Amino acid sequence: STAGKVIKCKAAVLWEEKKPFSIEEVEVAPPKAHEVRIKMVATGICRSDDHVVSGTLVTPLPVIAGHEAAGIVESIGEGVTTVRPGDKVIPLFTPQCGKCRVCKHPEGNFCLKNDLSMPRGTMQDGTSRFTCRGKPIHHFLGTSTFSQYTVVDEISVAKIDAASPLEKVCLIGCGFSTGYGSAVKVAKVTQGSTCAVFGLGGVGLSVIMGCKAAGAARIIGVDINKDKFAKAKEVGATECVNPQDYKKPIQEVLTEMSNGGVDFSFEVIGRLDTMVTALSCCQEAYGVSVIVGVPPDSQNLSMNPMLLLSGRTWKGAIFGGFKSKDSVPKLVADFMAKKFALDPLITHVLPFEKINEGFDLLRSGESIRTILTF
Amino acid sequence: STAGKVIKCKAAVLWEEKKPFSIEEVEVAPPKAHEVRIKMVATGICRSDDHVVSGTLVTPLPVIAGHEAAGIVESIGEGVTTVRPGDKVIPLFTPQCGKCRVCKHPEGNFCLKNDLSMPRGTMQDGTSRFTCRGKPIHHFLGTSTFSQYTVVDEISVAKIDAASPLEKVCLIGCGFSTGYGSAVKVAKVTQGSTCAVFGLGGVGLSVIMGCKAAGAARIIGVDINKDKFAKAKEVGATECVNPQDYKKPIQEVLTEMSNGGVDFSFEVIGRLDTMVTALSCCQEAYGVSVIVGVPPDSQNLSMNPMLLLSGRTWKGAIFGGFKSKDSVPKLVADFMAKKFALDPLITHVLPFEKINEGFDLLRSGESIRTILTF
Ligand SMILES: NC(=O)c1ccc[n+]([C@@H]2O[C@H](COP(=O)([O-])OP(=O)([O-])OC[C@H]3O[C@@H](n4cnc5c(N)[nH+]cnc54)[C@H](O)[C@@H]3O)[C@@H](O)[C@H]2O)c1
Ligand SMILES: NC(=O)c1ccc[n+]([C@@H]2O[C@H](COP(=O)([O-])OP(=O)([O-])OC[C@H]3O[C@@H](n4cnc5c(N)[nH+]cnc54)[C@H](O)[C@@H]3O)[C@@H](O)[C@H]2O)c1
Ligand SMILES: [Zn+2]
Ligand SMILES: [Zn+2]
Ligand SMILES: [Zn+2]
Ligand SMILES: [Zn+2]
Repeated sequence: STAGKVIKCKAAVLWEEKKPFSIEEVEVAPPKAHEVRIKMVATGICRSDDHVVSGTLVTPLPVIAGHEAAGIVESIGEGVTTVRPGDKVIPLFTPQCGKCRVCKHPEGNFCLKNDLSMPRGTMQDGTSRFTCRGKPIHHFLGTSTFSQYTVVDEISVAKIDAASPLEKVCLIGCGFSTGYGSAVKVAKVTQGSTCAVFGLGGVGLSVIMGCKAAGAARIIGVDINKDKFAKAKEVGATECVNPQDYKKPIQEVLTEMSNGGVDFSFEVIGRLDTMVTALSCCQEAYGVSVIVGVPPDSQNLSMNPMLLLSGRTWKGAIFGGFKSKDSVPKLVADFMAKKFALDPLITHVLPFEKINEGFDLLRSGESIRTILTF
Repeated sequence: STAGKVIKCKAAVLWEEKKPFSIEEVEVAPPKAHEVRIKMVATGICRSDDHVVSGTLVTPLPVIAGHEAAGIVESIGEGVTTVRPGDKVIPLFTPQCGKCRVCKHPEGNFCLKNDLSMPRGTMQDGTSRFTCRGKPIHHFLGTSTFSQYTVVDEISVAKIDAASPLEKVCLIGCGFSTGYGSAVKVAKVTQGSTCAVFGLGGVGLSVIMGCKAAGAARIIGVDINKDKFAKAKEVGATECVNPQDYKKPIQEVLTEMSNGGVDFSFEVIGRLDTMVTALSCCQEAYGVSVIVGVPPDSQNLSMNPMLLLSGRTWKGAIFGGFKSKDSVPKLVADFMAKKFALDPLITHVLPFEKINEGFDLLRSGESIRTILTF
């Protein structure tokens, strides 16, 4: 009943940094060629969405944020072949165009069509599908999931199992897949190894899940909020440490605990200092450190390259290294077959209209993932 | 006969930084338990030896430097089982104790017994075998090859083929193995790939050798000294570029040349700026950059961690990642079987007594490797 028509719906518009979202009516244009309009069902609150608010992650404003979500296709533009109206789908904040050198590479996943490296806040064609108060509103990472309806490019959507529970599998659109893949795919954690995970939010917990799935013998969680430790242990941490409890720097503590450094470390916070600490705490000759956290915009870290010369490997990744469109449906299928759990990540559920309360919960330290329902 | 006796011999002593070596008589104690005394036959001049002179690499002075060498065992201490008097040997500046966690790890080579991380300038037992003018003289990296005789720990020497030409295979003690391994073992260069090699000295040429052996399609040499380009092409470079020729930063040039970044880059100079440039010029999603150059003491680089978050891998290594005592004899065997060439690295051969002239050749840009003969 809405195909080819502008849809008026509610969205959470961010007009200004460091302000609450405004829940108000937007106009959502119909999809153009190779675009898909999605009726959103559930969306998670990821710290990266908060980074938009805080100016940690710079993207043009005003904006409809949201990137961790699931919904049902309302209509498809001309030439769309990979989804149909009524399909369950997860928007892909990292696209998979299938054609660029990265998409063709066996390891690569950071498709050249992404809007993360140099955000413009548009569709692939450089325009916006959103109007609010008569004004154009930017997209975010090609997804913009904080809206009852969004429009995405076909390369930024994956069809998923028709029987999928969308209020759970929305987490596969960012935080679960990111953390889990960072462990299993990017670091390639080995059986019997010792891992250190810095930051015990939704993504860090998913890292722990992956380290445990990979057979790590020890998984040391690191967080300044000791309230995060119980859940970390539930999902596989063998020990947790709070840097504030120690006189010495935590890289020294972790090196001591691991009898000379850990096999694999993960920065899952977004601080320059913890990126360097996480590198330092891995064993100097054969350790591997993976950066997952998003750093403050345009800031450089300082480090001694002797940390690498001895033999350490330092890498980072977006979305756990997963080729997004290939991997998301498989991850959903695996979830359905109980190969991993998502409930440990979900601490709060709210209606979409309570988005600002959801962000308050994240900022206070109380939540892991709040799932918003439309 | 000399076994069990102090040897008085000629050595090149470095009394203080930024001075010529002093060629004079030293006393070399006999080997203690698990030590080996070696009559030197040939030693190369590696830029790392010059770093000791320039204060780029801090190690206790006064010192007998030299670490890239080959000789013949004169005598063995009690308990030595791996070499005998008369054997051809290469001192190992990275030891292989076989017992530490690094030695037991499949990918580690930076044995915990090394004297590089926190240099003490002694034998494993904390003492020196060298005196000169009544004063104790420090060792360098457990090798000290700028002497007619040295004493090394058993874990810092490998037996090699009795038919080996020592005036060539001394380069397997540092520069060749480092560069070749950095390509084939540390980076794991792939067939058909594009590589960039920063620095076209003995080590960088050996990196090129390895990239070509691994089947790279393109190997771009980068040096500010265009006189290095002809030999780089001889050993496999497909193109060479001098950053001084361009208005733009060379990472931008290399990214353009490689249609979006190289597969593998190598820093083989020892500058903070070129370490960051080399990282930046590899493809952002799947590129790998290896630091080989030795940085100036205690200096930190500055970099934006988004370079890693997109998917790059950054690593470094000592001695090409090779487990030293296992690998050196095999590399010599491979050389004797014509699997690689060493002559392209050798531009000058001088008597040991001309050590200062050999260093002047390096510093002036005129040599690759000078081999000093005893
Ligand atoms: N690379 C990617 O594709 C990707 C995907 C998803 C999230 N992210 C980023 O990953 C990070 C974590 O996201 P999240 O799990 O949603 O966030 P979160 O829920 O805010 O978790 C971060 C955790 O870090 C803890 N923390 C804060 N400061 C420190 C400190 N100094 N030492 C130790 N712990 C500390 C904090 O208490 C919290 O539990 C954020 O920077 C995100 O932007 C990256
Ligand atoms: N990691 C290891 O185990 C290991 C082993 C051996 C050598 N090294 C280091 O590797 C480096 C190279 O050693 P080497 O080959 O004997 O030295 P080298 O022969 O002096 O070669 C260095 C090359 O770098 C070139 N160069 C200098 N500045 C620049 C610049 N800004 N941009 C581009 N090219 C430049 C220079 O012209 C020369 O051809 C040194 O720092 C050594 O200390 C490390
Ligand atoms: Zn692509
Ligand atoms: Zn996210
Ligand atoms: Zn060892
Ligand atoms: Zn060397």
